[PDB]
Amino acid sequence: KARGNEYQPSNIKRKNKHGWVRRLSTPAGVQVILRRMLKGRKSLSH
Amino acid sequence: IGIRLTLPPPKVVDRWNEKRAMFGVYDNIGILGNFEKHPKELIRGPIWLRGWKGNELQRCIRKRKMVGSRMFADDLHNLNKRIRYLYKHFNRHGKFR
Amino acid sequence: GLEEFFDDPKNWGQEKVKSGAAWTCQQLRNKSNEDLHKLWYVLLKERNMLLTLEQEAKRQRLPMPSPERLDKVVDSMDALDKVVQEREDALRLLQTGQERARPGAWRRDIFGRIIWHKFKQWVIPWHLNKRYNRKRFFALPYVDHFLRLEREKRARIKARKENLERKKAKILLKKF
Amino acid sequence: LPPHYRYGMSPPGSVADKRKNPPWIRRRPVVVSDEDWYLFCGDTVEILEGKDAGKQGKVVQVIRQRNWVVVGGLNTHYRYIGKTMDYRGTMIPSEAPLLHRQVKLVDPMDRKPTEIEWRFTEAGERVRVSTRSGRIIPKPETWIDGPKDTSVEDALERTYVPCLKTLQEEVMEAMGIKETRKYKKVYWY
Amino acid sequence: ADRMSKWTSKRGPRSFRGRKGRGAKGIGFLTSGWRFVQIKEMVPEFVVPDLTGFKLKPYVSYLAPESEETPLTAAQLFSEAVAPAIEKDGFEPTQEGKLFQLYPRNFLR
Amino acid sequence: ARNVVYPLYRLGGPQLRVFRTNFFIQLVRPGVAQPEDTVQFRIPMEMTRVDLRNYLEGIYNVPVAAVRTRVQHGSNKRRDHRNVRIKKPDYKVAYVQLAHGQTFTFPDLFP
Amino acid sequence: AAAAAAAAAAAAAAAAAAAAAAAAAAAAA
Amino acid sequence: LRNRVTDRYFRIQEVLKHARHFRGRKNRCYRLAVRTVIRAF
Amino acid sequence: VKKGFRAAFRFQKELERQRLLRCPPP
RNA sequence: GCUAAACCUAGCCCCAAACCCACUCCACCUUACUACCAGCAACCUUAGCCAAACCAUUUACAUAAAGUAUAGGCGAUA
RNA sequence: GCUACCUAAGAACAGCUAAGAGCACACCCGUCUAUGUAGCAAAAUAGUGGGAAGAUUUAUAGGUAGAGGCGACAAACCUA
RNA sequence: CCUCCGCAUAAGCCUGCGUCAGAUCACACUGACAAUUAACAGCCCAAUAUCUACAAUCAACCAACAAGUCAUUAUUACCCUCACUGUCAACCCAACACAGGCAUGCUCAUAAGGAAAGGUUAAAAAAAGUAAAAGGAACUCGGCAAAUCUUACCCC
Ligand SMILES: [Mg+2]
Ligand SMILES: [Mg+2]
Ligand SMILES: [Mg+2]
Ligand SMILES: [Mg+2]
Ligand SMILES: [Mg+2]
Ligand SMILES: [Mg+2]
Ligand SMILES: [Mg+2]
Ligand SMILES: [Mg+2]
Ligand SMILES: [Mg+2]
Ligand SMILES: [Mg+2]
Ligand SMILES: [Mg+2]
Ligand SMILES: [Mg+2]
Ligand SMILES: [Mg+2]
Ligand SMILES: [Mg+2]
Repeated sequence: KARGNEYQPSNIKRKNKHGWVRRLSTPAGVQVILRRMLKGRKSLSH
Repeated sequence: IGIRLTLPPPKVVDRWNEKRAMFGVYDNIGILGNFEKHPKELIRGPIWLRGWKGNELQRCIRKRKMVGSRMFADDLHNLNKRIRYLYKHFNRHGKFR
Repeated sequence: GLEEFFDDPKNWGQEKVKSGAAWTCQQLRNKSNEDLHKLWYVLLKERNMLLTLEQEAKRQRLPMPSPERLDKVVDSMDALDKVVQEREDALRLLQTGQERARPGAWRRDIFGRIIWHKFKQWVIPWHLNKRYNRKRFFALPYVDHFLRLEREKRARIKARKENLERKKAKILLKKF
Repeated sequence: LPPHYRYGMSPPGSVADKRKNPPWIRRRPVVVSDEDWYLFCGDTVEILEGKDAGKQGKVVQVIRQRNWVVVGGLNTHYRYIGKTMDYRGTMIPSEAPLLHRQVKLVDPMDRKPTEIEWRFTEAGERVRVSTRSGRIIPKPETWIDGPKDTSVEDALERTYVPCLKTLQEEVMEAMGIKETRKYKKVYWY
Repeated sequence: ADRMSKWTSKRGPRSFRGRKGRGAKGIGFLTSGWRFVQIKEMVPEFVVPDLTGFKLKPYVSYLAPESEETPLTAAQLFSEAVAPAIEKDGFEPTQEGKLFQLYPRNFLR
Repeated sequence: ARNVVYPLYRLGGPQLRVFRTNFFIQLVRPGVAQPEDTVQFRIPMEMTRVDLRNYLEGIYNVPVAAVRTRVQHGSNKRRDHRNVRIKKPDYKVAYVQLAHGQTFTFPDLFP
Repeated sequence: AAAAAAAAAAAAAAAAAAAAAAAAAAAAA
Repeated sequence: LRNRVTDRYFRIQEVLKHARHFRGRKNRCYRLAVRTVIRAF
Repeated sequence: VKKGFRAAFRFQKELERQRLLRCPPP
């Protein structure tokens, strides 16, 4: 069918999947933020 | 059309600098300084190739066992990747084998 | 009275206001703790009177009558705030010896670089706080590869900065 | 003010300064130092080179950044100002800034340009003295207050009694506000 | 799907639009009926004097003299509380027995 | 007073008092035909509704009766020469209603 | 106090993409 | 770049001065000129 | 910019020889 | 003659030496950037592409001795 | 965050004839035809349809992951 | 003359057709200024105890099977009082000022909301319709379409 609506936004579902808390609750997701503080992004997580 | 219109500034190079007038002095210091030093000692540059010619690969290997201990992180990883590539080239690739 | 937000009606739109010489911090030390507590509330009414002018000035698009007095009111204010906090620190080191009135400590986060973790003033001790107990203040040594890569990224810039100021010095002497 | 900013003749925060230095311009920087700087504001200087050389002038503006003095009413080039429409307006003389070492302070008693040093005189201490002769050179150069200025007398009344009584407690003893409770122990960690 | 915009109180859904707010230093507490209670003793009350008869003005004149600076260090404060120490030839040991605690700081501004 | 730690109240602590309060205020000309007795301010974001009643009764001594606030969001859609969004900041707006019908109009400076 | 006027901020914009593969079709045996 | 070749203009005009009188595009562009000036000689 | 001088100088000794065909000497 | 063209200087690379740097105020593990309440916990050989013309054991991560002794589908090579 | 399937706690189903009933809206699906093929659309519009009190349709949040998931098996579906 | 829309709400986006001034299919872009005011809605609970078989459906008759959405008490502890935050628009996900996608409560033709034609000429071809003598599937792979409505049997 129509194949563009792939991102139906939901601000709870945003922050509960790519938020700051979820990244820190597991040892792998810390290295995600360390890979972005190293790259020096202006936003680390959502 | 990358040619340029107004001619560039003239480069007044002073041939009687303190460095060109003293270019090559204290070479030949072994023969007529009764062999205390070598002329290979007086050069100032890197620590690994301080008097050593090498090749493109051999300068990359000698940098790794001499200085490669105290090398920066990504500047080590992009130095191992070259020997992993130059061994795959100088020993596997080319003509004349 | 709301007529303290505005000055008296004999300078309303004179395009120029004669008010100079703010309170310098050296002069306030001669004043005591008594009148300085008054002076703030004098200086408060004077700062509020001036912001009422400028957000009416931009509101009708005409420029400010004299913003040259506006920086005087904060310079008299920020000096006074320095005096009272010079005065309180001068007795806090006498009474306890404690710099950093707000208590804290040095601690290492999960991100490796240590932080002056300021303290958060709870009512239950820290073994009972359920929110505080998930805050993890330690190393967990899988991050130590990323620790070197910021000590390196710092230092390569410092070599890159120290390289610029030698090369900028060379064309100075070769021009003069 | 951005890095590699060029400090023009115009003052650096002007409406006309954003005309010539907008926040996107990136012109190549200019070569300039050494804080002993014998030029003050208002010095009777004489001109070393350029046009209108040899005439003596009093400077009216010094720019420390690009090492500039503005010789007052001298070394001019003529521009139009205002003129608002299809007519001439007024042609005014505008002066161009003269660089350091294009400029020499004159002898105040003799009227000759002289190289000037800083010597430490025992009178106190470090003033501009000519190198050719002695005879030190100084530095060149009714309010009645309003309703929100205090006085000359009220500024230094010396009201401070230095007690160890913690200002936020010092207000309540004079206000006479009583507090009867005590502060119970919080867990600061 | 913005990332660089600042996370404020206006942005989430109806549950997230109530909880965050701005840091307005909330006063009382909430209980059992969504009925808020304003504790009057937590409310910051302003200790303001009477400015009537006060000689100081929010500026001075330019005709006042210039002097040099003198920061008040702890040593310059002790040289004028030593006037009762020369008679012996005032101090608080603890910070518990005071309404205005100095180290684990207790007052405001 | 903003940007300082508020001391904590358990049950029997003293009245939390403020000496030499931090923030400052500004009155405005209302553009949308406010009724009489309603004057309007620009409150700094960390200042509460009842604190404004205490501010005006203590410092300005004016008989406030009803306060009403709102958080006026500021313009974010303004861009620099690097296409980066430059925010004009958001502020609070308080509607102080006086008591006893004091009927204060906003005056006209710059005649 | 010489006459002048204000200025306008004026730039352009550029972007790029790449959709998909293509356009199915047919052949023989 | 060390040694990026400057004098391309005097290398183009070694052919185009025998190509100032051609028809069409070949009297202007160098890629279409040397496909004729080689055949013209 | 390039590091050459001998090419722009041949250009500078060519651009007079376009001047003396466009705007001639008397 | 329109589009255009031409510019040096920002800066940077590679070294040498030298071991680098964290609290203005407040906010930041909850939905990070939120003043204020009764629970958990870290340590696990890298593997393969590749080379052996496929591939299955195997295939590298100061100088001089020396590419020597050895290992090796004794072969590639180490 | 689409989709496969699940879990929590919710929702919709007009009217007409008399139950995984029938006619038929809303709604979901997409049989056949024409238009569109760099299109309005990286799968659509228009009719014409098939289901529409249920093995239904769908909003919200949570779960399952690539040596795998899930599957009323099309080797489908897991961000074109 | 349309109305296959609508006005709210939820979800989202976050100032995006308010005012003034501007530069510059035709005059939602830019500069400055203003705005959305809680009462609706979020933001809740002092403990250990200990309770709570009888659906829903107009809940009564009747009939259910797939067997169900809503309940306290006993003691202890309880006297401060109305803060915080959402409130805008022509909006959203589909790169677009995109015939698409988009949950709920109302209105079921509107008391809302809108405009298919830039101006002509009326060639082919193409698309969308409407009509058509006589015959009525002789068309075609096939009654596909279109018009009309219906007969009978196979395979699976
Ligand atoms: Mg192989
Ligand atoms: Mg091969
Ligand atoms: Mg049915
Ligand atoms: Mg049916
Ligand atoms: Mg299925
Ligand atoms: Mg099959
Ligand atoms: Mg609304
Ligand atoms: Mg698309
Ligand atoms: Mg209408
Ligand atoms: Mg139209
Ligand atoms: Mg037309
Ligand atoms: Mg017929
Ligand atoms: Mg037939
Ligand atoms: Mg049919």
